Amino acid sequence: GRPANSGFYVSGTTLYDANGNPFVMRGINHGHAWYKDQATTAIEGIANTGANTVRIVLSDGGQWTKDDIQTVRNLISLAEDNNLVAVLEVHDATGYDSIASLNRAVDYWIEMRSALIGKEDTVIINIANEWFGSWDGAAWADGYKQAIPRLRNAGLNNTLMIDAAGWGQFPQSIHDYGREVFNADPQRNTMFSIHMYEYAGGNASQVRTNIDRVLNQDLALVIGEFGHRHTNGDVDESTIMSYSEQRGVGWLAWSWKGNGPEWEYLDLSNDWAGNNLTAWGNTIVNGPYGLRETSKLSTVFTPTTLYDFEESTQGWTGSSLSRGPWTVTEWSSKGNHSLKADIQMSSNSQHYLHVIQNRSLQQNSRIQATVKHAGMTARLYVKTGHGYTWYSGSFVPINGSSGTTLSLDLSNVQNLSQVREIGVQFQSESNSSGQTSIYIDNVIVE
Ligand SMILES: [Ca+2]
Ligand SMILES: [Cl-]
Ligand SMILES: [Cl-]
Ligand code: NA
Ligand code: NA
Repeated sequence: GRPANSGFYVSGTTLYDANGNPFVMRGINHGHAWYKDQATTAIEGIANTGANTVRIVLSDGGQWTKDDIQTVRNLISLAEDNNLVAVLEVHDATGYDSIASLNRAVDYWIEMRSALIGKEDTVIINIANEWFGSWDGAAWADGYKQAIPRLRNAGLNNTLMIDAAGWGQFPQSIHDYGREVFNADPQRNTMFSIHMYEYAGGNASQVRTNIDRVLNQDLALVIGEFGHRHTNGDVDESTIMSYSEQRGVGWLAWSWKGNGPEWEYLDLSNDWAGNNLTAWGNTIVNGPYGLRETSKLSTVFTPTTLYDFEESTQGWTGSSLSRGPWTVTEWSSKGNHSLKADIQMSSNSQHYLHVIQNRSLQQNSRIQATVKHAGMTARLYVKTGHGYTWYSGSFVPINGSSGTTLSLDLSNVQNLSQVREIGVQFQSESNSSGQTSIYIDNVIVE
């Protein structure tokens, strides 16, 4: 932020991969330009988190050491070899209003075109990180209206990504002029990015409205950068992650490692290898709506009852659901109600029903729940600690005629006093397809 003192294509609000399958970015930003020797270690580390995309910081020589074409080719290779989509971006014009800085970035992409042309199915070009620091939508648009044509004229066919003005925190620029910028692309293959920090994502209302204001212009969107907090305030990362999942919006967390003292709290990993994630890193990778739960690789590469649901859904949510969850009387194992959700099955597809809530299950030694579907397998799980550490039983077969009781032994679970989430992971079989419903009832601990 500013000082404290045949390939990808866009269709409406959806970004599609080369196979015609929607692609929802779930990834991490890596500050390559400042730490060039960490390329292999960092990208492999990021791949291990389950991320499906890595945004790579490049320098065109304006402020740091220019990344030459061999470096660009190597970075793309590392991403590809690890099944990661690469969003490349030039960082030297960050916060600048000058057309000169933007033109230098454009000249850079043109110079490196031989490493980008032919990589349309795996590489997306983010023209310039946070170009135009002022909050002026018209001036911002004028810059890109001249830049986009230049890029296309040079032969670049990659999907282009455009950062909003105001250091990325002025999404109104996209709502007001995004369509004009998009129409400046003869290939109509441009998407937009918001950097949600303390101004653009300060609270739940801002996160939702800012995302809606870009999408309602029928433009594809990604939260290119976001954190759990920033220079002048808190950032609602929880809503960014939950709402982005609801609306199919991509996101990329900032950043793997290497932030300066003023922003060191934004490092996702303590080590370059990624063997020791920070709390922020665990929120992104292992937390609710995180990488482990929602990231899908581009297809180009591939005794007390806690919940009875008798009066409400009791705070439960889920992911990879078509509709729901709802509390219904259609089926139940205890009382007259159960939690129900609809899902679309696909080969080995995974679906979730979970209650995100801090609580203590200390003293408890077991947790179980009864589930069923309208083949499938399922397992009960819990997450504990600041690291959202996962603990689950083994996947067991469930059926559609009656309920199957799932169980998890808590005797060996650490930090039970710090439970963060409780849920059931449903997994379709290899030859499973079609619509069905999943249910859960009588969640009890002893
Ligand atoms: Ca019940
Ligand atoms: Cl919309
Ligand atoms: Cl939606
Ligand atoms: Na930034
Ligand atoms: Na926060």
